[PDB]
Amino acid sequence: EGEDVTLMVNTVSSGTYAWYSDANLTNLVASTQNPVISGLLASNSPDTFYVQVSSNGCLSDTGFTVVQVNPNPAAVSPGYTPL
Amino acid sequence: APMTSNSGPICEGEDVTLMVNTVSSGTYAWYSDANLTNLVASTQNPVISGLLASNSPDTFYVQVSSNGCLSDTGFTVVQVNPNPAAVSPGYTPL
Repeated sequence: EGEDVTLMVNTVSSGTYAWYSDANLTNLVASTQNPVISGLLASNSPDTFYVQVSSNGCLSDTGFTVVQVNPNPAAVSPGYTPL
Repeated sequence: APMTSNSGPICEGEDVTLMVNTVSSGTYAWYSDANLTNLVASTQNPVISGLLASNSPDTFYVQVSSNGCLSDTGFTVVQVNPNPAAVSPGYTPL
């Protein structure tokens, strides 16, 4: 958490690319071969994204990556012996 | 209708990325109205600076101007976050 994730489509030199947060086509989160998603939480650590290469007058299948978001370790409260 | 999107919530003082799904057809246009008025952005991924939480649901309208063709009017809503009040700290006289 606090780091961004590179998300990727194999280079398909056919058309435009699309990414969606659903398995369906909803709120395009990324529209390119190598977009980066910021703001993901470990509260949803298996974050699945769906992949569609929009070729010229053609739409490809719906591939899916899963982003693994790592929980941030708890804050530390250090101390010392009075001296 | 070109799928529309934007960045998540933006604090006053921060800028917002605004987005049109990549439509490799022509030029892009954004307007502050639902109508065609004062083009604020003319590309797939423009950034708007200067938005206020005084108008926190700021709706923008989306038109992909293809070659000799104009697409529908998509709409994103930018969520602008109010800035917390200033703090006036103090201390015990010592």
